[PDB]
Amino acid sequence: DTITLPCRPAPPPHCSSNITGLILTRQGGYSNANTVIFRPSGGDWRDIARCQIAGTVVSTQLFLNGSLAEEEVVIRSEDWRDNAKSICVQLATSVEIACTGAGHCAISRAKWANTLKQIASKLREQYGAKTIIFKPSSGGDPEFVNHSFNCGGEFFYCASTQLFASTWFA
Amino acid sequence: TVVTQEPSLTVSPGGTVTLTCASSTGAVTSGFYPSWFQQKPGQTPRTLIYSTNNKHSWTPARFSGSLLGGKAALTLSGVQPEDEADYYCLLYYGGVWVFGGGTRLTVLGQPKAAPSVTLFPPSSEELQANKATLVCLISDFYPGAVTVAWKADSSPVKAGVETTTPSKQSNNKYAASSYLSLTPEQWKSHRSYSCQVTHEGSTVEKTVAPTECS
Amino acid sequence: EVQLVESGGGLVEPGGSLRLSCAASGFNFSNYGMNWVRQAPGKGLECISYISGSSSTKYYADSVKGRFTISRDNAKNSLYLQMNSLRDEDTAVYYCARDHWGLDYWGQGTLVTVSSASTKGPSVFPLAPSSKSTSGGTAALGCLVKDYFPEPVTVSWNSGALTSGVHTFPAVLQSSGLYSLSSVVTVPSSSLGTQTYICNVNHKPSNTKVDKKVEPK
Ligand SMILES: *[C@@H]1O[C@H](CO)[C@@H](O[C@@H]2O[C@H](CO)[C@@H](O)[C@H](O)[C@H]2NC(C)=O)[C@H](O)[C@H]1NC(C)=O
Ligand SMILES: *[C@@H]1O[C@H](CO)[C@@H](O)[C@H](O)[C@H]1NC(C)=O
Ligand SMILES: *[C@@H]1O[C@H](CO)[C@@H](O)[C@H](O)[C@H]1NC(C)=O
Repeated sequence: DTITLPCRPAPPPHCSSNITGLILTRQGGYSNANTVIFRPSGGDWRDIARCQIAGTVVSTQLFLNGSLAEEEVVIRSEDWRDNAKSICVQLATSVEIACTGAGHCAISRAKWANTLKQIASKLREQYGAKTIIFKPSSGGDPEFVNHSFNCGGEFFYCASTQLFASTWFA
Repeated sequence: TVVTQEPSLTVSPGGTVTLTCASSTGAVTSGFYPSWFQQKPGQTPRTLIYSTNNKHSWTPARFSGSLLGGKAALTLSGVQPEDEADYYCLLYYGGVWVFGGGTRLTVLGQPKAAPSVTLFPPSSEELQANKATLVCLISDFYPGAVTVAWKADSSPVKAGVETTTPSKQSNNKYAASSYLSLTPEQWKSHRSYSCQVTHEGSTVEKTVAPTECS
Repeated sequence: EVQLVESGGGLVEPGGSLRLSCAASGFNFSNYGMNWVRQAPGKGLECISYISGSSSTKYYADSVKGRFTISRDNAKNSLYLQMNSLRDEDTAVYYCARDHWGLDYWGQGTLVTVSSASTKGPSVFPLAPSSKSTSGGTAALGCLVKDYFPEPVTVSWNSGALTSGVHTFPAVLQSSGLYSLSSVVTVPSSSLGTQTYICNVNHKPSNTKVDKKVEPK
């Protein structure tokens, strides 16, 4: 059972990659009782650059083939109390995203759910809440509202909405 | 903060050359987001490699970015003669782009070629404006080293001569231009003017005359 | 298609001011940072300045700090470089480059010449094809662009339709301080009387457009 991210154009099979991390943005509200909302960061490439874990692969929202963390998932941010400051989440165990060439790539829903749970646990330890809600990207250009990546000299765009739509409790 | 490249490198056609790009601030990692630009003579720099090794759609397959020993590396494997250009390396220092010195890459396999000369006499409009200029144009020669001598009738001329330094054309070969400044009086006051272009010991001469109208 | 077009440039007296503009098309201009990168004649590339998409972050090179000011109007798709206190070291071709994982798209570049000299438009005289330049049915004909300043001039043929044979030669720095170049083309001599050849010279630094026709004889 897998999550299917639809991609345009169809990514060839040799573009299958390893999600080693991602970049998030917390939705405005600070203390909304106990539910904190995060979304995939759709800002500037320099945010991904300031994360400094993305590796050599050009990618938005999700870091492909980047550097993984040593022991456990680690979240970082210039300022936790600021929403404009992005959240660089470095995974500990990569999640393989496999592309078939049929216009969509696939991610194991069990592995992605475990990754989301670990991310939510670390975000809960940081922001001191309980409920973590991953919501989709709140608009922008095609390169940052979608998960985009350059492979084989071609830029591919994949709707990552089904990766960021879940609730995680304590 | 200095981004250092080899000043020049030379490679035969079909061979393999590796350009290196070193940073004074430590070793070059994937976070320096290296880019490699190719600038042919007089052209706008053109991105070949970005983010260590990503290619654009217009990047030839023979170019490849990489990282060796804390240096960025652009590898051109299977060099073609049109790959002769200047390759600038661009490094990223937390929001600050810094270019490299550049590398002049010479594809050492250009066959020697004799210069093509064309000499134009002063036009009607220039002569009527009390000026005269003979234009001796040289093209399609390699190596790019010529010498130009001017002749009034048959004796050498030394005053009023202005010659370019040769500049590579779009065919890797060189081209130059030579101008002889005269007054229209001394243009018609002599029977012919001759341009002698000496290249690799061989001289090609062209000649025009004032009485040769139409 | 991503397009970046520079305007401004030309001749500026030392100590004077200038403003380079860069019009962008083919992309959401507000969604990308911009860079000014200059190149001195015969020298390497130098990244001068960077402005963020929201014009919130501006980086300047040490050489141009305090003198240059980068700006942008997103509603007008325009990037601006206000150059003040210009020195002889600022004479260069100035390129406008988009900031997308690097400098992926550049402008055509605009030449800024810092000289106390004066602007002077070209004088175009046709180099007619005669029985001198007819070798094997091929006639060589051109136009001389004499005495002009500053650089450069763009020379096309037949409104920019001749493509083949057009070789425009570099200019000389004459003793007078003015430039001059030649632009020739070899065509079939069997087309001299049936095809009209209009050498179109354009000197943007002096706003001099001149379409001089080259007639045989
Ligand atoms: C092009 O860029 C503009 C920036 O001016 C984007 O405009 C967005 O408009 C929505 C309308 O509700 C605002 O809420 C956003 O804040 C604006 N800025 C963004 C998303 O950065 C516009 O969406 C962009 N469009 C594309 C296709 O790239
Ligand atoms: C991804 O990582 C796996 C191990 O989890 C490894 O087998 C594989 O080579 C990597 N490859 C791709 C294409 O992502
Ligand atoms: C990621 O790395 C694997 C090797 O592990 C490679 O096959 C794949 O193409 C890479 N994906 C990119 C560069 O997008």
